[PDB]
Amino acid sequence: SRYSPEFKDPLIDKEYYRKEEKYVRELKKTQLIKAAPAGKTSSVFEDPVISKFTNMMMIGGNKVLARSLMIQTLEAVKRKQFEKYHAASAEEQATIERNPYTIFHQALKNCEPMIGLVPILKGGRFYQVPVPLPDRRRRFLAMKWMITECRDKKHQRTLMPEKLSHKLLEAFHNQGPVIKRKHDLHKMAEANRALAHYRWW
Amino acid sequence: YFLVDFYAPTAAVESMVEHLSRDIDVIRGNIVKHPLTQELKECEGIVPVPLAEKLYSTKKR
Amino acid sequence: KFSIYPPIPGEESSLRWAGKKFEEIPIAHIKASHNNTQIQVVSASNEPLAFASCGTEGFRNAKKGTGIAAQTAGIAAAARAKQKGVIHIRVVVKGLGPGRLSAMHGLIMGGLEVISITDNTPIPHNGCRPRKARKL
Amino acid sequence: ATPSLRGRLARFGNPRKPVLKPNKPLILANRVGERRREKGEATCITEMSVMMACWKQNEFRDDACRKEIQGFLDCAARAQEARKMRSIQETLGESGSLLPNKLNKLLQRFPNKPYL
Amino acid sequence: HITGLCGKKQKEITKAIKRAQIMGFMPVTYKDPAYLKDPKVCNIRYRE
Amino acid sequence: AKHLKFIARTVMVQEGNVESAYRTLNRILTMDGLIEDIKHRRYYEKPCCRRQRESYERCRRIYNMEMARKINFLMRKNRADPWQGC
RNA sequence: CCAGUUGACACAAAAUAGACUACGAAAGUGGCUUUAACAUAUCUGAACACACAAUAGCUAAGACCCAAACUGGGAUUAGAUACCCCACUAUGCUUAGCCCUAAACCUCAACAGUUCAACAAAACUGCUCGCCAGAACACUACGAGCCACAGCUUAAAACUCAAAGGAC
Ligand SMILES: [Mg+2]
Ligand SMILES: [Mg+2]
Ligand SMILES: [Mg+2]
Ligand SMILES: [Mg+2]
Ligand SMILES: [Mg+2]
Ligand SMILES: [Mg+2]
Ligand SMILES: [Mg+2]
Ligand SMILES: [Mg+2]
Ligand SMILES: [Zn+2]
Repeated sequence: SRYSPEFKDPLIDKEYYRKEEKYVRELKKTQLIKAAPAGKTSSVFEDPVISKFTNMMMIGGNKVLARSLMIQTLEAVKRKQFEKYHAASAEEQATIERNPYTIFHQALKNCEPMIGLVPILKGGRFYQVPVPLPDRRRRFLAMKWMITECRDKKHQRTLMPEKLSHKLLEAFHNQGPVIKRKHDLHKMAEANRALAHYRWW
Repeated sequence: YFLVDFYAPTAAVESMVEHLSRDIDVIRGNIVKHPLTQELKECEGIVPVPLAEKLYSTKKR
Repeated sequence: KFSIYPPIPGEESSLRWAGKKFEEIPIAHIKASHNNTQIQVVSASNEPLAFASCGTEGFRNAKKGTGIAAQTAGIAAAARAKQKGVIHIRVVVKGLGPGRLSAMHGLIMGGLEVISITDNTPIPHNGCRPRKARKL
Repeated sequence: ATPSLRGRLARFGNPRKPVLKPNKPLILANRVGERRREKGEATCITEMSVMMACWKQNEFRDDACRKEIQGFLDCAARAQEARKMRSIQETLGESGSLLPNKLNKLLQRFPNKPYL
Repeated sequence: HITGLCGKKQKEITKAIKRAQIMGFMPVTYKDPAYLKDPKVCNIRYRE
Repeated sequence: AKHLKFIARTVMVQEGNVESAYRTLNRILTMDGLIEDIKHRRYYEKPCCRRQRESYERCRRIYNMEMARKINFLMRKNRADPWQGC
């Protein structure tokens, strides 16, 4: 046990403190406080989705470089958008979108596997058991699929930022590798319309 | 369900049953002795059954 | 309020379901076998309405008599029946297996409503001595 | 009602047959039977079936079968909540049977006296 | 246990029931519908 | 075959709640005494094994009745600390 | 010529009562009707005898829903001649003959009466038929007897033993 049973983490929330509650505040005060970390700095730029994306992209414990590469890839995507809009052609703001929130929503929509797979044998033969999953597990699986697809590391020619940008642009328009993997998972789950009762939990 | 009471002899019930079974118009029917002839054994409800009257040895174990 | 007691056919069944007499509601035979489940909706005059068994689903093994597969087969049978006009039926269960309540739930999902849960399972009063005993 | 049991054991005075051959002595133990728990049932059957039907009608897109996938996810969340509620009630309130500890303590207060 | 009759009385009742079932004075696999007007004699557990 | 067709074992249903009618039919079958009969008829019950099954069933039933009587008799004591003397 | 309603529909037995101790010397016998009836108002009394007697196996008499040893195969282990499945011969049966076994164990003998080594069903008082007082050899050979011919009833002998055996 490297963590001491005395010291405890703090609470970084502060926007709500701008106007029962007093008792909760006194309780929070009467708590062995600790310092905040640098990697998971819960600041204004701490986006949970992008934070988890950078954490997964973290290699050798270099979250700084991961976040820098993520920001650079987003900037490159926006630069391609400008080339299609402002940089090269004339500003056509009526048929072009520069908001990555739409891409993030489309991903959350069409990149979530709603059926898990666990090899649960019964006697001496593995059987696929389609078991439902909650929202947290589904979002985690979606993020993991997106990240492991962006991190191909097998083309032996494409670079990390180029790979990420190309895969994101391919998955944006309701296609790409992540959505195809989701469709394959759905088909596999459909293929087991009877082997969905061998679950111990 | 016609009921024809009679006083047939002792060794004739099987013969009468066979004759009835031989008939075509008769569905079926077992010739049973008169029910009121059976003298009822005067019973008086259920008696209080006692508990177990010793079924195991007496040992501390 | 709705007597579950045996509704004899005597004068007269004063309960209609969308214009249907209890003595003429189409029958729905559902054989709930141990490792199989069949949905054979036989009409009153012995006519077809939804003979959708697990064999036509795709698998021909123990996957027949299960839960989700049985419910999907029941939903398909209910859809096929509604395509011909049935809705209300008198379920006639046969055998004990997973295709007992799952089939009824699937039929309800499709659209067919159950009015009576009849079961004509084989009850041999010490007649046909069943198969011998077996070990594991 | 408690049925008869005199002419059922092999005893000295008893001249009948032992129709009841208990494998263990008939002594009301100080404990009670334990209530079963856990069972591989895999709930969520109607929503699974309707989702399968929708996916059969359509393909595998989430924007097409949204009306059914939302209900499927809601039913999965409800099943998880019911599992949590059952796990909590296992220590708070038991449905059907009572806590075996209650009867255990009650019998401990006034245990059996077969050995006189 | 539920009906609450004696040994001899219950034996005679079941013997008469069996005789009626064999000869043909009572349905075997169901109850006579022409004589349903019967007060709550036994404690019918089913249907409460 | 020679008996009337649809009269017995006809548990009606209403209100679209087949679960209620299902449970009613289950209770009826259990109180009648045929579910276990069919379950044992699934295979051949040897006469020795059949007598052993009947004996065990009778013993368990007597024990359960005795336990239920004892519970109904002793369920009164369920307070906490009425005296508090010790 | 298989799965689901209905129509001429099993030479085997009856489910809830079976949550009843009921009847027999024992095994054993419960859906109904019957032909007859279970000795002893003193007890025990033959394995030199008389009556027999769960199932098991056989010779004919017909086959059955089902199963049916051995058998054929399927997946199976180095090996399966077994554990899962399909069908079957004698067979589970009666109509005619048997052989004469059992964990026939409730392993507590019958008659009248009273208040412990341990598991079990606490002890017995008076009388009576049978049996035993080491284990494998020994449900055996040799004799004797049997409608039984790889069978059955009693049944040993030499060698080895420092033992065999029941309860906790
Ligand atoms: Mg016969
Ligand atoms: Mg004998
Ligand atoms: Mg057969
Ligand atoms: Mg063999
Ligand atoms: Mg044969
Ligand atoms: Mg015996
Ligand atoms: Mg003597
Ligand atoms: Mg002797
Ligand atoms: Zn009575």
